[PDB]
Amino acid sequence: SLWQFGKMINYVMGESGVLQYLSYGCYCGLGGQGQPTDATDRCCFVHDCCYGKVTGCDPKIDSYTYSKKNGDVVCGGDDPCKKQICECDRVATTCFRDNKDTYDIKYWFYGAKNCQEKSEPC
Amino acid sequence: SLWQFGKMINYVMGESGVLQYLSYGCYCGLGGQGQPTDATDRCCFVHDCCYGKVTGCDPKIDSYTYSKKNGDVVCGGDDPCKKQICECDRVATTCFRDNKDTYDIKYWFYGAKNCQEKSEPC
Ligand SMILES: *CC(=O)c1ccc(Br)cc1
Ligand SMILES: *CC(=O)c1ccc(Br)cc1
Repeated sequence: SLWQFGKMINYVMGESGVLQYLSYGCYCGLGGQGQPTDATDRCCFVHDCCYGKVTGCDPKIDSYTYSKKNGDVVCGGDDPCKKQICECDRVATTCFRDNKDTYDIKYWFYGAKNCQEKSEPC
Repeated sequence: SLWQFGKMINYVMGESGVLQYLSYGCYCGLGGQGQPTDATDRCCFVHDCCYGKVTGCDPKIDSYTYSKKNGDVVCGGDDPCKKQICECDRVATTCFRDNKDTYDIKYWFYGAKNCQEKSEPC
């Protein structure tokens, strides 16, 4: 669920994590349109394409199973649909950490009026 | 500034405050249009009309002065324009706490395609 994705972002990125990633560029948030702005916005484009392959369960409200091992997050459980949602969430938090050196404040709370070009294929 | 409105919401409502209130209904977010959905969404409509009466400084990017006394938020400083922006943010925080009994998960991360009716005037 989105409550679990928020707890995962603060463990990997620090105390101000959720406020820094809730709205950035043309793709960071639920849904999106147009073309990506930089490397950080591209991590969120891949996350939307991953949620689109899920059939039978809901990514906003359904709960999955996970554990923490000395800094490393690992997915578990026995339902195939719920485990698929946990893997989409784990891969995006590692992409945010690898690209921290190019994050730019001119793109935080950007707007939809600047995302009006022909949309990029998955 | 918008960074200050987020930190004030986490002090009054608790740890999961920013994830619950910065994306909800037709007006809690950037670029509002249409008709308010419920009581919590109407607290955000009144806050948008309050910002429109400020004529010599910018609500999105300019920083103000504030502190705490007996558990309540208090606004300060030596510039009248900046103090007016602080007062709009404090009143909205009290409206969220007074209406908590009626919050609904159906309106959390609501899509923009559901808000295309004519807009209610201030
Ligand atoms: C899918 C994605 O990138 C994303 C980013 C932030 C939040 Br909150 C929800 C989803
Ligand atoms: C004025 C108001 O309620 C509001 C809420 C969210 C965001 Br982002 C901006 C403004």
